[PDB]
Formats: sequence, structure tokens, C-alpha cells
Amino acid sequence: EVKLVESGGGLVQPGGSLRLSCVGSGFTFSSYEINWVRQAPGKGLEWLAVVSKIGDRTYYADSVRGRLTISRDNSQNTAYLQMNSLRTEDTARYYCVRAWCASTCLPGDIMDLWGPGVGVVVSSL
Amino acid sequence: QTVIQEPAMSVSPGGTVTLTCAWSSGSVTTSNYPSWFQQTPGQPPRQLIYNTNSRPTGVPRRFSGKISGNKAALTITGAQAEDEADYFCGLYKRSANNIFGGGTHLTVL
Amino acid sequence: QTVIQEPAMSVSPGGTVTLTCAWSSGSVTTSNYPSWFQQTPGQPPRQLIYNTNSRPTGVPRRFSGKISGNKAALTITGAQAEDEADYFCGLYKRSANNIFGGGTHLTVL
Amino acid sequence: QTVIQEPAMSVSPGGTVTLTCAWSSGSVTTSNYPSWFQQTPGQPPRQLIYNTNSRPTGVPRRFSGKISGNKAALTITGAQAEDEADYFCGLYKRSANNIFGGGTHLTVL
Amino acid sequence: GAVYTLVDPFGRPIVPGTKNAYRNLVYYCEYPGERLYENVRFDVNGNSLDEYSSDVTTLVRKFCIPGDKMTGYKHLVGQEVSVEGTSGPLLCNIHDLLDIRRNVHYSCNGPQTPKYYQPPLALWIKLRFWFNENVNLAIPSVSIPFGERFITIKLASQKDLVNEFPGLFVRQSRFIAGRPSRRNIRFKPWFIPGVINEISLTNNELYINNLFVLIRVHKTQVTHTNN
Amino acid sequence: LDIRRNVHYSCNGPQTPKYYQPPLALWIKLRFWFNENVNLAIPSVS
Amino acid sequence: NHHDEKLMSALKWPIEYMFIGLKPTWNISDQNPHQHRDWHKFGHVVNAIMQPTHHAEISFQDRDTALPDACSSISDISPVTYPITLPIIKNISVTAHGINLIDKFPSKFCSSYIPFHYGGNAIKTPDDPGAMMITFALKPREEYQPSGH
Amino acid sequence: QPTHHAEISFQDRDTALPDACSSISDISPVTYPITLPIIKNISVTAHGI
Amino acid sequence: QPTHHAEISFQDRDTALPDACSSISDISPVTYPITLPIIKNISVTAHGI
Repeated sequence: EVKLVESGGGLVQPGGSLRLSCVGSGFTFSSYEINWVRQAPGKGLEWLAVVSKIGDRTYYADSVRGRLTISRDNSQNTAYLQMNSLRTEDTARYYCVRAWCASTCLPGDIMDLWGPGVGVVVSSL
Repeated sequence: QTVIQEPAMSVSPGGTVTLTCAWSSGSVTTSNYPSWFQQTPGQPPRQLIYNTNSRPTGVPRRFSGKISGNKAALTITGAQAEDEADYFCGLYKRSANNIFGGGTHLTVL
Repeated sequence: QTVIQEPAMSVSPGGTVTLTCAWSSGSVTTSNYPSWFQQTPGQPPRQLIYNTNSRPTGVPRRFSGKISGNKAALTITGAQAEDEADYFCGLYKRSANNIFGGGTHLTVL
Repeated sequence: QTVIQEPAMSVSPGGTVTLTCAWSSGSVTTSNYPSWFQQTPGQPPRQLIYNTNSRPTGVPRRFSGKISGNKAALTITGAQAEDEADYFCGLYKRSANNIFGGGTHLTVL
Repeated sequence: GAVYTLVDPFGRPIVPGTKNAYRNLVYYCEYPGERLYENVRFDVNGNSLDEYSSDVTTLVRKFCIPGDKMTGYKHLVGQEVSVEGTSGPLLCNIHDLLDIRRNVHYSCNGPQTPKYYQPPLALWIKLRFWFNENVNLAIPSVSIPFGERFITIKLASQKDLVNEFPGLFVRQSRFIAGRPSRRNIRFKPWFIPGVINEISLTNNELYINNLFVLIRVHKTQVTHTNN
Repeated sequence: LDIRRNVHYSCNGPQTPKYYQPPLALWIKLRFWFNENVNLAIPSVS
Repeated sequence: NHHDEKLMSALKWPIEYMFIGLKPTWNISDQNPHQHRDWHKFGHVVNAIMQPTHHAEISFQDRDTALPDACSSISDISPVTYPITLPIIKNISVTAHGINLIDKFPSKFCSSYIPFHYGGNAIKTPDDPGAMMITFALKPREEYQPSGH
Repeated sequence: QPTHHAEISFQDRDTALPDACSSISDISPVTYPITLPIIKNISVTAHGI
Repeated sequence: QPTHHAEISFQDRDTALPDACSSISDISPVTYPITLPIIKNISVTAHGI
């Protein structure tokens, strides 16, 4: 029943911008935090970004600080990720994950339900 | 600073396997909060263990977490054929938050 | 982020008027500390109310403050001819400190 | 902001001398933690007094520390011929940590 | 925000999962000397003349035993007594329409205090009969033979005398985020019953005042009611 | 060293300030000159 | 040590109920810091100390929030001292001229039970277990008549 | 359940509502045993009276 | 007026004088009522003695 399906990703040239939109259904999206996590095809997971419950208090990762800007709209139950600049390293499957507080509160400790994943394939060709 | 996992082990069905993850430098304190994730290919990763010994609802009882020596260990007792997946360890460093491992592909023979 | 007032209100002498100030986005929590100031033209602004319900010495009893719904309200009961001035509301946002409104020119007919 | 010392004093053997160090602006509070150091020429500096009145092991009993007025004072009672050295005062400012003085060349006649 | 740790009742950590670290603290029941003699009867070739229980003993404790001898009875039957201590000088105030004053506290170290290792305890239970009140009404030892006089007591069970205290507490820190950011830390006991070691009754004696040279028999009964 | 319990005292009675004081049973003794000795109790027929 | 037989010759008159107390010499000694507090105590005095701290745990980060970022252990200036009078005698004994009389009675017997049963309302039980009594009459204060000596 | 409440402020600017609090309870709560009455109206009736 | 004193330091560098304190008092202060003596020298004089 509960889902975090997302879309808005595709093949883009390097040094470009992308708009990833993640929608949620049937789990009161305004009350739970949502994070964005990167998984490289062979280099394991990597946590990218956090937006809090209200929409403010955004804290990113060290490797993508400033490069990625996250946003949240609780009216239509959406979380947006802006990839303002993209190198060739950023080709990966991006997941929007629901994560509430167990020990570490705002970065999230229990990533309960993961989105199906959207594949960003940056390429100069 | 990064977390390292070994590339792979193989386990017989019904056997016990112990995956290990560790910091590149230093010890894995319980304040680093290891979290183990399972990703079946073609499926999103699932939360297996958070805070080194606790399991969210829906996780089978066979998964256990511990910290042994200076590393974190995921022990599967009586592993089934559904455990053939990619297993990731993530440690919470104070500045860099969650740092995830390369991934250990558990092979169920 | 800014605070908005309605730009003009009219009150009869001896009448009650309720000026409102509100955040552009979000609620006006009592921890945002509304402060209402009166500026007679040709005169510096004077502090009427601080901390939503308190009055410094010299302020007349008729000025009352409250927080109604999701906004802050200045109620003048029995307004005299000396209240025809500009009225500014200021909210203490956590990072930007005091942010003041555009100003409402209260007209005493 | 810096700490200032007088450049030199002279003391007779067996006599009492009072060396002063002071902030350029403001007072020398006990929370600024004066620390007095002795450096014989050809030798590294040695910790005489830390936290305005305390002496590490090996320091002779004759070196006493105090705070007088708005400055810190090192009192040497019955100074010997081994005290002819450079004496440095260091104050712990909150942001700049330890700030050391120019240096007093105490002359034992 | 809730994070759980295992702590000893004195605040010492337990490192959960470690075998042979949690040991339960043990009580004694309040007034062990009363509960030990659960049923006392006196027989002269059968035909029990006097028979009472622990409830008669606690009734005559509540009514007949004076307050001056209350500490004596509490020491005899093994009840903890309140030791009074003092804290020290304090600021205080004097409001009349300033002075130095000491604070007095009470604490207990006796049997009913939950302890890891309860010391061996001395029970001196008085036996109450009709002839134990007046020396003039004391029955002779020569009127009837001494062989036929017998005393039968039903001692209580070990589970009826010794209880256990939870020797492990789940300590819950909880960070309630916001302004203010509260940190409520509570403790919930972890009570799993263990096996108390068997109590060995040592130096079981009866002290009889055999001095050298109408009656008031107390009739007791016990009834159970559910109306 | 030794494990020791701490003893406190508390009051729940009438003098405790309460939002709602329960109904209370006063049994006030009456003291006179003839209430002490049963031999000095005055007759009801004299 | 372990056997302390003391004989007296001053007692010649018949003896009724007798209070005896074995006070440690350290109780009234000058070297005792608690000499003034523990002088009137016929048992071995020790001190159980409350050191009641004011523990408070504060977190700063609003992100890690599992182990607190700082704590506090403010103790009171004057710790609370309870004086405990542990018993000083294990087996008391009073032997007469020809008969055994009192032989190896425990101190709890002579300190608690004998004040509890013998004496009536006029004799109370002392709180200190070191103080005890040896009885010689059935009616110590119940009547003004010698009932045994 | 006697807690150890302590309120700490961090900013030195806002300083009206505290920036953090604490509610450290004791491990063993204080238990007073109250003996509420069990009988409302006792009665002992004789053979004839 | 039993306060709950707690001293907290933030910096992890200065750490000698605390960076914050707290003095949370209880709501109801504890009031011991003391009966100081009312009479210095009482006297009852008879008719003749």
C-alpha cells in the first residue's frame, strides 16, 4: 500500500541540471522525513541529502554539499531534488527513502521503505 | 575516511555466515551505529539492522547483529535461498553522517 | 521570509480597531515575539507592546496585544485622536532577528 | 589585542621583585589564566606558574603568582643568581587562546 | 528518539548479551518472624488446647505491643528500623509577620532492603499462649507429665519469606526534538525470576524460662468471605 | 559498600492541598468530669 | 580477645534487673572525628554516606541525539551521614558463684527480647543493640516488692 | 518519580525559551503503600439483641 | 528552596568555568513551622506566699 515511487531522471549531458520528484501515497508524507540516497552500479550506497518534516532544516553530504539542493512540498506530497551541476561520477540509481528517528534524528536511522529507484546516466555522448 | 567490506563470501543453505564491515582507520564503536541493508537484485535495498542489534518489523529472526573486536558483524543462522543479495554496512561518522560500504554479494549455494 | 500587514485601517473615535500582522509563510508562534510600534509623523517610533502582551511604562492602557489564529493582533479600545499614526509589527525570526512590517496607517475619523 | 610587559627590571640577590603583565585593553580576569614562564638563555622556557597561583612539580617555592588591580604579578622573594632569565606572561583569551608577552629580562645584581 | 541501555539498579552499565552479569536483588518479607510461624498449636496427648496463626500475631502486634517496644519487636522478628542521619548546614530563611538549619533524612539497611547478598538473620519469635501473661497463672511442670506436652509449628515456604527485586533496569533516553529539546530519561525494571538458594535453618532452639519456686484463653478463627 | 534503602514520608490527608477534598468523618470526643471513671459516671435516673 | 572474663567484688547487695552497656573506647576517644556525635552509643559506629548528585544530560547537535553531548554530576556540599551502631557483642554471659546463670546468650536476646518482655511500660527497648539488660526478677517495675534477686 | 530538571540555553541571544532541558528520573521510584479502608459499616449482632 | 543545579560546558576547549548553569527550583518551597518560645519567666503568685 505505502509507496515512494519517483520519476524525473534520464540521460543528461555533464554539467547540467536534473529535477527528481518523489511522490508518496497513503503514509501521511507530511509527518515523516524523506532522504535521497545514491547507489553506484558497483561502488555501493551513498547518502546524498535530507529534508526535514516541515520542509526547512536541510543538511547535505560532504561530497555533494551545495551541488544538490533538496526541497519539499507537503501539499501534493512531493520531494524534489535539484542536481544543479553533474560530473560523470554522478551516474547512479537514486532512491527517495522514508526515514524517521531512532538514534540519529534528522539524518535518519531507520530507512523503512525505499523507492524503486530512478537511474541517472550522465554521459558526454 | 571510509568503511570497507570484503567483496564476497559463499554460504551453504541452512548454514551460518558472518559478514564483516570495518572502518579503514580506527575502531567501530557502538556510537558509530552500524546499519546493515539487504538489496535483492532488481529490488530496492531493505533495512535489515539498525543500531547494531535491532531489527525493524518484517525482518526475519535469523539475522543478528553484533560488534566483534574492532568491526561490525552480521550473522545469518540457517540462511535460506532468499538471502542471495548484496549486503551493505553503513557507519554513522559524526561529521559525514552515514557512510556505506562497497557491498558484499552473499552467494547461497 | 517577511511579515505582512494590511496597509490601511479606519477607526471612529472611541471605537475598537484590531490591526493584524502575519508571517508570509507559517504561523506566528508566541516564540516569534511580536512587537508593536507606533510612529506619529514627525516623531520617532515608540514601543507600544513587546512579547505580545506586555507594555512598557508610559504606554496607555488601551493598547492590548494578542495572538489570534495564526497572526498577531493589536487591539485599540476607545481609540482617541492621538492614535492616528503608523503602526509597525515586528517578529523575531530565529536567524534574522527582528523583522518589521510595512506599516499600517491608522486613520481616526 | 595583545599582552604588554615592561621591558626590564633589576633585583638585588636575596631581594623581592614584582613583575607585571597586563592586557592592552581591559582587565586581567582570573578566567584569562595567566601563565608565567622562565627561559634561561641557551635553555628552553620552563613552566613556572599556571592558573595564576599554582606551580608544577620542580618549581621552587619562591615564585608566587597573583592578580593585582587589573594586571598579573609574579613575585620572587629571596631571588637567587639562577633567576637571571627571560620571564614571559601568557593570557588565555577566549578566541585567540594563549597570547604571550614580549619578555622581561630580570637582572640579578 | 528513544535509545535503550541496560543499567544496574545503582546505575552501572551491563553491556547486554553478556552471560552471568545480571543477578536479582532479594527481599525479605516485612516481619519475617510473624510469617515464619504460620500456624502454632500446643498439644497435650492430642486435643490441641491453643492454636493460632500469623494473623493473630500481627493483630496483637498492631494492638497490644506498645510503641516504646516497637523497635524491640522489629529487631526480634527481623524488621528494618529507620536509621536517622543528617545532611549538613543549609541557607534557609525566616519569615515573620537567615538561620542555619540541618536537614534530617531516614534510611534503612535492614532485611527488607533489597540486597545482592542478604546476611544470615536472627529470628527471635515470641510464643503467645494463655499462660504466658501472668506468672501466677503459669501452669506447673509437675501437674501433668512433661512428655505429653508438644508444640507443632507450620513453617512458611521460602517463596513466602523471600521475594526478589529487579536487578536490571532498562534505561530509556529520549530526545524530544524542538525548542526546548527535552531529554527524558526513564527507567523500567527488567524482572525475570531466578532460583533463590535454599534457606538453611541454623541454631533452631526454643528458649524456655524454667524458673525455680481464672485463665484467659484466646479463641481465634479464620474465615473466607466473598459476598 | 553496603546496599541501603532510603525512607521518605508523605501525606495524603485533609491538610494536603487538594483540588477536591473528599467528605470527611470527624469523631470528636466530648470531655467532661464524669467521662473519666466509670464509677463516677452520673446516673440517668437521679 | 575472644574471651573476656571480668570479676567484681563491689556488688554485695542483692541485684534486681541490670542494664549493661559495652561502649567502644574509640567512641569517647579524642582521636575520633565523630566523638561528639557517637559518644552515647554502645555499639561500633560506622557512617553510611549519601552523596546525592544532581544528574542532568544535555544534547547540543539536534542530529546525533542518542548519547548526550554533555552531562553533569553536581553533588551537595555536605554529604548525608547515617550513623550505624553495629553490635559489639556476639555472646554475652554472666556466670554466678556456683551456677552457670547466663551462659553465652546472644546480644540480640539480651538487648531486644528482655527489654521487650520484662519491665512493663516503664522500661523501653533501646535503639542501640550494644546496650542490653540481664534480668533477675519477674516484676522489675510492675510492683514495689522484691520478686527475685 | 522525582526527576532532576535542568534547563540550559546555548545562544546567549534568544535566551527566553531554553535551548535544551533534562528530565533525569531516579532508577527506583518511591513507593508509599496506602492502606485504604476495607469496611464501610461493621456490625456484630448477638443472639437476641 | 531546593534547586536542581547543573553545570554544562559546550566548548570542549576552555572547560574550567562552566559555559552554562541552571537553578531550577521546586514550585512549592518546603515550609517548616517552628514554635519559638513565648514566655521567658513564668510566675504564679499565691495569696500570701
